Amino acid sequence: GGEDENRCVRLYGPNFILQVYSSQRKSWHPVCQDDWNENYGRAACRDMGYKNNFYSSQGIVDDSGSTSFMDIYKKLYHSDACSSKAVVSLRCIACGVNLNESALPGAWPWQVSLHVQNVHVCGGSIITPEWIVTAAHCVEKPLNNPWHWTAFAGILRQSFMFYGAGYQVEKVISHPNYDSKTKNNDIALMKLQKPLTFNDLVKPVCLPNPGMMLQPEQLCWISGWGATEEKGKTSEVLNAAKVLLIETQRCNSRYVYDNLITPAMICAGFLQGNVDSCQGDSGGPLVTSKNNIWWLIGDTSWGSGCAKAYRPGVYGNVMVFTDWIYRQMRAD
Amino acid sequence: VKPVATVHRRIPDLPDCDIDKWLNNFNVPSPLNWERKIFSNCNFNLSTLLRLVHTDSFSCNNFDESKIYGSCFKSIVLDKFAIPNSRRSDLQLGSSGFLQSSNYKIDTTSSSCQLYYSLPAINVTINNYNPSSWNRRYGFNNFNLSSHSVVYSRYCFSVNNTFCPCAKPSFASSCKSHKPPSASCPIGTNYRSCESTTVLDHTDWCRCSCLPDPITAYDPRSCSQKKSLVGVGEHCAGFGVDEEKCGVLDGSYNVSCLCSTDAFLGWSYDTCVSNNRCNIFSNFILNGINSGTTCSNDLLQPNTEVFTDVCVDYDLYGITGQGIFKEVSAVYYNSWQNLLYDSNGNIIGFKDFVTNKTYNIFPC
Ligand SMILES: *[C@@H]1O[C@H](CO)[C@@H](O)[C@H](O)[C@H]1NC(C)=O
Ligand SMILES: *[C@@H]1O[C@H](CO)[C@@H](O)[C@H](O)[C@H]1NC(C)=O
Repeated sequence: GGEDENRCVRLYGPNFILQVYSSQRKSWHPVCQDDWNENYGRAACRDMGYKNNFYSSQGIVDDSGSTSFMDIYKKLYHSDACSSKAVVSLRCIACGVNLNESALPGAWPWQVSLHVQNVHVCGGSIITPEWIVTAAHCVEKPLNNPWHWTAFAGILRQSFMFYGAGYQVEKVISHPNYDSKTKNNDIALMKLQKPLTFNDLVKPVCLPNPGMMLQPEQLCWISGWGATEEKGKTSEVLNAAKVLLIETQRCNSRYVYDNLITPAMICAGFLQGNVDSCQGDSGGPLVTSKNNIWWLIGDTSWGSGCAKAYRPGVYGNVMVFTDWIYRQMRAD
Repeated sequence: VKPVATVHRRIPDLPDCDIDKWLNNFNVPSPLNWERKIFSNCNFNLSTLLRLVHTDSFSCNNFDESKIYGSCFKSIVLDKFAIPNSRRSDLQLGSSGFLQSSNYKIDTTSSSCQLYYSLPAINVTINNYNPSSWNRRYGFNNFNLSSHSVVYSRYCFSVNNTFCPCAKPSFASSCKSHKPPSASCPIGTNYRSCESTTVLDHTDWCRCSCLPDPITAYDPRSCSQKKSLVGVGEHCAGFGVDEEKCGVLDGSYNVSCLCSTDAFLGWSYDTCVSNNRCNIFSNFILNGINSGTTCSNDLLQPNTEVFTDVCVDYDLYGITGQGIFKEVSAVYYNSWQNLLYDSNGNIIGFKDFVTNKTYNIFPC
């Protein structure tokens, strides 16, 4: 436990309130704008694991419900009231932006298709120009070797993905507490060999902060190349559709998925009869919009049929995996 | 707006309607089983009726109560039931509460009057009864409540005649988990629709219809019990039933499909007593103003003169028409009854009872 001072750094809420952990009060507190510039912001983004990335940083009114105001190189000056009455909020990467049947170009720029032996197998989401979030059950033995996998981005049709024109995968990381029987902690990370070039067709999606204040039945979206029938062929074109969150206690009741949903899971879809919500495939994105930013909520894990009553979709809960991802991105 | 005929004669020695005696009956029904009675060919006194029953309020819609006194009607229709104390506001015209949605809907297009009254509490005995035949067919028996509790429905559901709420024993026995209760359905009915599914490593996970219950159903389009509001003149179609409580687990063909009493949902009750009296509601419907032989005795009748040698319209002892009148001596009136008929031409003469004079009747 060689902890020089204590803990690390995070962002809070849908406005990216910069918060730090104090070893003396044992709690999280925001940072005052007083004596803050851009060079200090790059020290915070590198700390979480974003490396050379940096986007913006300003001061706003605090809404994190905090009272007391203000690791390595810890400028610890605690107080109780900020001067100029401003807390600093910074963004480390430009994400959560998109355009404004079939999906249009630029509508879901973070979606990718992952191939093995020149055929689509799973899907994933882009967070940084080198990192991709997918599902752990896509990479069981023998598909743990990173050489099997290639990625395609910015392309909507399968017939347009030609052998040898996909980005090579450098390494894959499953979650250390995965279990194939129960599908608990079904999440995995993939790292590319050369970074992508962002544009109007390829952009990343923001990871979720704490204190999102999501509604009981929040409106969300899914996308992918999945079939309309559970045994059908992969779709040639990319599709998307709307879904609603379903509270865990309801999803865990006797008449749905009796005692099968864990704290690392989340349900979304419809409990009624004939609504086609099978557009996505394994590891695909589940996103929602709030404060004009798109956030990654889950990766598709398992289900039971297509457009069947009582049987929604189950996803990996990204919010509870944010720390593990920040640690893997930091250990370059 | 139909005018009274120029000459008019009522039928003597008709019996009294005795409307107060029916409204004051001590076996008072609840709104779930509201009762109806039709009055015609009798005499009634509105001022005396409004007093013999202890009236708190009396008002009419599309009609003025002053227009009732002294008039005749073709028939008068009355519906009645007791009022749960907490639901009295449901009876306002146009309200969408529980009483008019699932028990008794007040017709607003006809000429009607609403009457609120009460009875002494110690004499009243409430009669609660379920009118739904499909509820009774599958195990609903009676209520067990206090002598002043008044049942009312909250939701009503309807089904075809082929309905049965139990699962098939052939299906249920092959379920590996989440097995539904099963029994045999009557001949002519169809079995509850069920399905066997798989998820993760589980197989034969059975799922049936109307889950959790028909009021909160996740998938109403595939549940046989359908929500429905009561129309004018109808009663509630029936309480919804929890199909997961119909039949028995591992039940075979020596058990007939019946539902337990806690399976019938969507109803409640409340007392009608306040200040030692139980409150009651009644609805009047007035059919055929200025016609028929259901007449009021509230005003003295005018002895209109039988106009002779003129083309006149008449309403004589319930029969209407148009013709000319000519008085004749008794030798030429060939009958003893108050109306004189042709073999098929109907009225050809009549005898006035208030003056014993006799007349012939010709066409205009
Ligand atoms: C009887 O019920 C079935 C479904 O249970 C429905 O399709 C049918 O329309 C009903 N009968 C009639 C005459 O509508
Ligand atoms: C009917 O009411 C009148 C008052 O308008 C009253 O004088 C009369 O006695 C009553 N007749 C009967 C039979 O109740």
